[PDB]
Amino acid sequence: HTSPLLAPVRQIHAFGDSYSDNGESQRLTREMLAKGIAGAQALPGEVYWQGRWSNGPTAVEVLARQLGAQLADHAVGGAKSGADNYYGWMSAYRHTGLAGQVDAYLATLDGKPVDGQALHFIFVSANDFFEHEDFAGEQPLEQLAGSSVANIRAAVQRLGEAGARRFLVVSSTDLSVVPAVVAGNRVERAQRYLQAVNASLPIQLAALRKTRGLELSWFDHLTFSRHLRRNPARYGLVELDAPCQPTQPSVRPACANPDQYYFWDEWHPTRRVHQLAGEAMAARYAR
Repeated sequence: HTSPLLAPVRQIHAFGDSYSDNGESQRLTREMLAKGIAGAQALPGEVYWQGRWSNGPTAVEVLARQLGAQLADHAVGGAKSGADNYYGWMSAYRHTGLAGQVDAYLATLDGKPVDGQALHFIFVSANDFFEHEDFAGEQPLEQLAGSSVANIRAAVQRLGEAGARRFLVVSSTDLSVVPAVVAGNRVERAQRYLQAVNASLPIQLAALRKTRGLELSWFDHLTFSRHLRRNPARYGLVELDAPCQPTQPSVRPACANPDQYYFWDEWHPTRRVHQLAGEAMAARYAR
């Protein structure tokens, strides 16, 4: 039997990576290019919709629309669970990982109170994995997962300490079906990493929830994606594995029917999957 719905939400503060970013990596990289910072590149790029790493709004944007909430989206494409970003060249300019986004949010508050009604949405860890695999991290994956789990738990603790009361923490996504991961022959490594994160993190967050009297909801994005991919026609999906918009090794023409595709590029879901994700996230809350 389902539980009672959670109380309504009128403000979201979102923290995370390219699965949430609604314009920050574009703002920041435009700024860094204006200033000639070393190694700066225009992100996300020309084949993306309005600075999102997709062809439409991210899940958290749809969540906020569903719930009737305003959204302050702090997420930065590339963000890791710690201080920094998949893009190493950002570090000298700004710490845009989850820990840096939390630092910057608390610094903006003047010492002024956290909104105890706002939902603090956290969705990160993919880039921990992508950076480890793309640049030959040597940390065993089990230790990398441990680090991601500790980093997310510390972010919840630090936001809670400052006065946050309501959380929604997204699990790892199914990195094992990401087209870049398939092409790198890294399906088993992604499986092992995401299973470790998703087994450990909810145990840690529930202990924190209880200690600090928080409301903290866990969104299992792996169960979400497995249900969609097992029954694609129910949602109007046709192509689960090919990127609609290939970028590697070069940019090719977008597919004719993007709403029938799971993946936009080699890492990111399409607007359709973000819409279904945001609707699924919204299901635990009253409007």
